[PDB]
Amino acid sequence: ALYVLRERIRKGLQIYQSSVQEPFLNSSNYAELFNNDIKLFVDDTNVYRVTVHKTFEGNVATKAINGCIFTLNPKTGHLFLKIIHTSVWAGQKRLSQLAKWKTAEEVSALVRSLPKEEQPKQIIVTRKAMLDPLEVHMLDFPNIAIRPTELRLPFSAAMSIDKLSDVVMKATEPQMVLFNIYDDWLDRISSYTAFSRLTLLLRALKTNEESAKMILLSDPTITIKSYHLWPSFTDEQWITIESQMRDLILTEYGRKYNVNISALTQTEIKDIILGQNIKAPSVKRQKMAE
Amino acid sequence: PIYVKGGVWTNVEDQILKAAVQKYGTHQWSKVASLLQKKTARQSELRWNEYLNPKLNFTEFSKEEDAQLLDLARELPNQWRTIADMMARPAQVCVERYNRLLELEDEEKEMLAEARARLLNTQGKKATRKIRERMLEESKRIAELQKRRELKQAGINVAIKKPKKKYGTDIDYNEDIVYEQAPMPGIYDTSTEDRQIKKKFEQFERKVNRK
Amino acid sequence: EINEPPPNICEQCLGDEANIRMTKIPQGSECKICTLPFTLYHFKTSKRSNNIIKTLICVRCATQRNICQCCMLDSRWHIPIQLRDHLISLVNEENVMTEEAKNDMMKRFLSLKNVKLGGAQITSDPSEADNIVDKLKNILL
Amino acid sequence: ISYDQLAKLSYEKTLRNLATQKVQKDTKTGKITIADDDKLVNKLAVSLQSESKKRYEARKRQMQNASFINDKNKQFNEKLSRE
Amino acid sequence: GSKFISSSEDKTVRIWENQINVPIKQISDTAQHSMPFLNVHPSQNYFCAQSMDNRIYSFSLKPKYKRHPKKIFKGHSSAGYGISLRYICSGDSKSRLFTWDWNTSRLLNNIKIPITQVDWHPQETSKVICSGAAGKIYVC
Amino acid sequence: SHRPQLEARSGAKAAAYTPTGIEHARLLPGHTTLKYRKF
Amino acid sequence: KIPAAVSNWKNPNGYTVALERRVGKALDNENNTINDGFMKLSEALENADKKARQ
Amino acid sequence: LTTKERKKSRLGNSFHLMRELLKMMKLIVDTHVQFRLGNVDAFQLADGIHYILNHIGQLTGIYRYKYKVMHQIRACKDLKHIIYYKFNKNLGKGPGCGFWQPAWRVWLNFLRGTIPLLERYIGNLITRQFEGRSNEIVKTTTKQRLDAYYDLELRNSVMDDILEMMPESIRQKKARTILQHLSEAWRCWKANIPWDVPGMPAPIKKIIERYIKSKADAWVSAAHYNRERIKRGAHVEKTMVKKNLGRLTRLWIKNEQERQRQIQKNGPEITPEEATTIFSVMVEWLESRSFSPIPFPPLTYKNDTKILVLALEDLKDVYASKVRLNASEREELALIEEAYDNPHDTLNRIKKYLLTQRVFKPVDITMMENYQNISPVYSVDPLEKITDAYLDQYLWYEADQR
Amino acid sequence: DILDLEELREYQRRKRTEYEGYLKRNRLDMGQWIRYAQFEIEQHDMRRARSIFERALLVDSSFIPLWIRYIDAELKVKCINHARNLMNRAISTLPRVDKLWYKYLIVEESLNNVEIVRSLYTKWCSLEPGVNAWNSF
RNA sequence: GUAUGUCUAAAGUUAUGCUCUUAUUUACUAACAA
Ligand SMILES: O=P(O)(O)O[C@H]1[C@H](OP(=O)(O)O)[C@@H](OP(=O)(O)O)[C@H](OP(=O)(O)O)[C@@H](OP(=O)(O)O)[C@H]1OP(=O)(O)O
Ligand SMILES: [Zn+2]
Ligand SMILES: [Zn+2]
Repeated sequence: ALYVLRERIRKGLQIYQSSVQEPFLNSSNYAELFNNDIKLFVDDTNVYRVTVHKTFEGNVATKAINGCIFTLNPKTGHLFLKIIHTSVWAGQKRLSQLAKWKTAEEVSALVRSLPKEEQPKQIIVTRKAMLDPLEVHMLDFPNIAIRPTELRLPFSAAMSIDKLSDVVMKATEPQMVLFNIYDDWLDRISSYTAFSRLTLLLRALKTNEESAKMILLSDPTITIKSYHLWPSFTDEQWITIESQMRDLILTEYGRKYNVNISALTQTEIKDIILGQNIKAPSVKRQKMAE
Repeated sequence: PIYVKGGVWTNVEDQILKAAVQKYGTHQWSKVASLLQKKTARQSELRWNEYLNPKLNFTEFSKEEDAQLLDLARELPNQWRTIADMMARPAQVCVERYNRLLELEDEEKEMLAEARARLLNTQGKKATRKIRERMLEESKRIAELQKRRELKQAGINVAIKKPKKKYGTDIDYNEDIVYEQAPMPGIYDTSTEDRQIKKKFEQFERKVNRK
Repeated sequence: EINEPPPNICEQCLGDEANIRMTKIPQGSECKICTLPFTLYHFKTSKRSNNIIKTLICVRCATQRNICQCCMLDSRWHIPIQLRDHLISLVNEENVMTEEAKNDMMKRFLSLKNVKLGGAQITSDPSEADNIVDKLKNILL
Repeated sequence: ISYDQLAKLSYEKTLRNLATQKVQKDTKTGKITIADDDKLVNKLAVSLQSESKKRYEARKRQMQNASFINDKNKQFNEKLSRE
Repeated sequence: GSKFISSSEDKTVRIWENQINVPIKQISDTAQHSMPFLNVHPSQNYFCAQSMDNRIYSFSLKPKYKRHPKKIFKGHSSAGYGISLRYICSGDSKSRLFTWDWNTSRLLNNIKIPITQVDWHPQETSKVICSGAAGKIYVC
Repeated sequence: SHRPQLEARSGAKAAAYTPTGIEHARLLPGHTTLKYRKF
Repeated sequence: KIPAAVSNWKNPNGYTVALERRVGKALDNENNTINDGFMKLSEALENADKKARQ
Repeated sequence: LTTKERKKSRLGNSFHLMRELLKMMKLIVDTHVQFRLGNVDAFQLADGIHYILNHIGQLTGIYRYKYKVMHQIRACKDLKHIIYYKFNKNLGKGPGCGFWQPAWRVWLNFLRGTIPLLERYIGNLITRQFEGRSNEIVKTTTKQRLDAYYDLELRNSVMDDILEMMPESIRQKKARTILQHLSEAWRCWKANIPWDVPGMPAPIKKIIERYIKSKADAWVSAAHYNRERIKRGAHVEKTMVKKNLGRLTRLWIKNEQERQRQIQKNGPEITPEEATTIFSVMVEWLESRSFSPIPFPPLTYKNDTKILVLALEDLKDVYASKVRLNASEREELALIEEAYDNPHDTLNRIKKYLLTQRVFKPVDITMMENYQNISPVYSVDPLEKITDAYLDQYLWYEADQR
Repeated sequence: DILDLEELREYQRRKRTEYEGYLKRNRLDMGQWIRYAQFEIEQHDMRRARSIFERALLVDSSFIPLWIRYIDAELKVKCINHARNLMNRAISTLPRVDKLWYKYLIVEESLNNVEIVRSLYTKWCSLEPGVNAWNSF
């Protein structure tokens, strides 16, 4: 708490020495994300979603929709997500900041609920801006380390998965409805493998939803299992699908970035995540090493 | 794309400027400039002053006028604004004459549409908002009536809610007479007339009820 | 303003004592008709009578209706104002009402006017009152 | 033409519109009951309505006759042009 | 079955998905609406609706975001109702029913006898029901 | 919209208005006594 | 009979109006008494210059 | 608090002052209670009371509401300073002095002073709570609304006069034309453009001319008064000073162009003989010097580019500091940039302009406000400005060289 | 549109509120007064119309057209004595305007109360009016 | 983000040339993201 205070004051005086003890999750340390160690992963991107509708005056009026708290565990694949009922916005105004607060609040509550063993050690956050209030609501318990990811992971597009979005719309109240973000994959292979596939999928979605869905529903014979979020494929067709997705990502890169052809290996890997930034000194480090 | 203003006066543009001038007058050059997506305020005003204003003239000079001009040149050396004034002409034209003597559409249509739209829209936001509220209010009223009428048809008589009175001494004018300033006391007798008018009134009410 | 008009209280109301001692609070209430300050007068009818009688309405209002200021009854006949207006409407005429405007601003305005209402014009001049009475009597038979 | 003349001249006119085709006082009440022909008052009422109606329709025609932007401006430029 | 529409007293119409509870589209403001009915439109693009101001509208319901009316059905002093099959037939407040060519917005004006709730016998090609006030149902 | 002054707030209404009975600052009694001339 | 006042400054209602009725004055003509002296001056200069030159 | 609620709850200087006095009282009474409630010794009480009186400022923001209480506070402070140093001659430092008398006296006299003030203030307050506030509000003139009131009075007067004049007994709507006419006239006067509307009757034109002269007189004199005031260095509104600057500028321009008119209307001030004499003198001078004149600059120069670079640099000096720039400024910058890009071409352009261009874009002006003497700031249109620069630089180089 | 009674009452109220409001700002816009009075006439409530006219009159007596309008309104409902009384009152107020007198005269003529028109004419002439009055007489 | 302004907050007043499909612009707006 006192460190937070000093850091807060320091921010107030714009003298913040950018010095961290633990390095960020860059594309190199991505491997050492998980290491027989209980973790949790957080995204606050789709907490405050809005219906843009016209008014009588003619100007835009933003209205809140139900959202989520993307709360994933890469080992078990247990995606918690407390579905944000619009009722919680109805209380207050200045909702972009309040989104962060409710997020961190909810996360904190969740952590409190779980036991000292299952209290996750290193909590990773997508939005580095949403770290700031989390630090505050994580002051309940000091052992839970925070990890500001250098590598941006696509979890805005995570909520544009069919069944997820469905469930979000369905939500009538302050409720959470957890899922296993990958089930069959765990059964077949280790968690990391599953996560790579997932990462690819979410990535593709982020580039383009229509393309993603098309890829998923290219074959209509395949069927998405009642529990599972994803369509259960055989591993070779699965492989093919993955490849296709990758091509989609690369295609997107080619379109926007205009330099997806002459990529180095590590660099290419970074590009897939879209996380390893050019200015990020971690990347320079890994590169330097090789 | 944002950029630095200038260029050349396309005839459509000129016409637009003229229209603006008619509208806003010769001293609000900012607004007129705004109306033209290409041309500046200063540019516009200059143009109006120099070329576009109808109380200038571009008719050729008579021999006497030529004499006056060249004499002025001889006497006032190249103070051409002064010279122009003396002539009663715009200066550039005068200079040119003196010299003589000595020897895309989509964009344009966009600004047009916008222009005409503006010029035919001559009210501050307060006005627009007010009329909007008026029509909305009217709509609301008719909807309310439809409910009330519907209920009447249905057999439930609902009296229309009063306007939620803004202040303690706010008036409903149907309650009782506004500020009955009575007629001047009767010299000629008025009794029969009072009766007849009363009957007419009551009859009218009856008619309305039946209507 | 100055206490120019005197209070308009009737007899029955006031009680049969040769000398009562009443008090006047000036600017002492809004009236019961026109929401308008006036000199509130009040008195116990007897010394040991528990019920005070306070002058409900203002003097202008009283004059206007041509009534008592405590009873709200006509000062002549000691009867309800509406009733007397009905009686007057019946004899000599067909229509005599005394419409009070039920809107808080307008009532004030009306009160301000120095003009008698329907029945009040009859009952003010005693001759006319008498005439009305005899006509009423005639109507009876 | 002053409102002096225009009154008398309009007076003269409505006299041509006429040219086409008892007092009892209760002095105690002051009520001067002039009992007069109820048919003639009705003939005034209808004629006076007709006169006002004729004028009302006269504007309507002149309004429907035709360098401006809105209804008012067109007329405002017409107020300038008449000079 | 999926998309779902509901106009209101504030002169606003709302395309929704079946159960999502999130407006796909709030409609424009300066109009008024009362009765929502989808034309049995061969493509099934069209969501029609009667107004307060004597004018039934039409809306391109596929996509739900589309809402530009093509041609408006004027001339039925409205306090009531309207239904389609080629033709749209709606009744008025004052007098009588109004058949209208759905293509051109003009046809016969049949007497009612008031009230107005029109409908079509859909198993047949040409038969209407009028709903008069106080036991006066007229059939065609 | 926002308009010039033509028919002033006539103190007829202010006369018929009820008194306030507030005590303003300057109506506090200043220079109670009057002067007079020789005559 | 006063003319309807129209400004070069400020339309409240935004009525467009004719350009002649907008902009006026039309009195730059003068030119005569102003010149009496200038002739003498410029002529003087010309002659002075001539004298210097020769 | 909702903004409305907040507005409602800003209790005034009466209620707050009352609270503060009660706070004061509540303190000392509470201290007495404490003393008597067995807590503190009588010496402790005395010290407590003294502390309270000497720190009324620090214990109750009385000063906040009624700041003249600073005098009282100051007096108390002074007393403390006096008392202590007669109380602590041989005795050392510390807090344990009591002796609350003179400070207490001060506070009593302050209360005496304020009892009237609070009777009035809180009187009015509770009256408002009970009786509504007076609806015969009528506002006085003040510095803030003086002008508006003036002008309304003026137009009322003018309108009256015109109605008196006008024999038809025209409607108020026909007075709107009149007053609007007047307004335009005023503006015209401000401009120094003669207000000669054709269709008027002469008498009206006369009357309006008169009334604007009156108004004009009021204006000019006011302006003059203000500028002396500003010189003095008096309390004056930032807005007011800007207004005065504006007025004085317009006044200056009017004066100036009137002088131009004067010059035109009755010839140049210079007698032609005088001019001739001057010419003779200057001619004699250069004759004595063997001063070869500066040529029209051809393509010959080795310096040309260098010269250009100076002017551009000078121009750039304006723009290096101020990052946010106007449209004109932007244009100028662009021109400069292009000139750097295309030096020879720029030079050529300049030369062409010099050979040909004898009618230029008009020069906007403003007044920078040195509060003694407002200084005119001429703003030439950027294209000509480059020409002016280059020409200037060339002239200086040639002049000094020659 | 305006079907039932109570609804009409509401309409009347709303309209009044508009009219009243507009009068409040510009106590003098006789065009607005007379328009309002026309509205009253239209509603077929005569008393209210009369009241409006009275108020209007009070606000500005000198506007003759208002007087004329009131007069003619009175005539409209064959409330002839009221018209007559009013016209007499108008005369009393503004005798030196002619159009009022002429209005009176035509009214009486149409009425065929010829004796009264003689009598009034005698009065008007007695006040040393314009030559026009004499000639018309 | 605001001033500010509307809205809701439950008890029944006694009468018989077009439709269509789309892709693109531009503008405005947007305490929504960058
Ligand atoms: O001079 P002031 O600003 O009013 O402050 C005085 C002053 O303190 P400083 O000299 O530090 O300003 C006194 O100190 P001396 O001058 O007497 O040394 C001290 O008086 P004591 O020494 O008797 O304590 C007194 O303190 P206190 O109020 O406790 O008597 C204190 O006033 P503040 O405490 O209000 O500053
Ligand atoms: Zn009594
Ligand atoms: Zn009263």
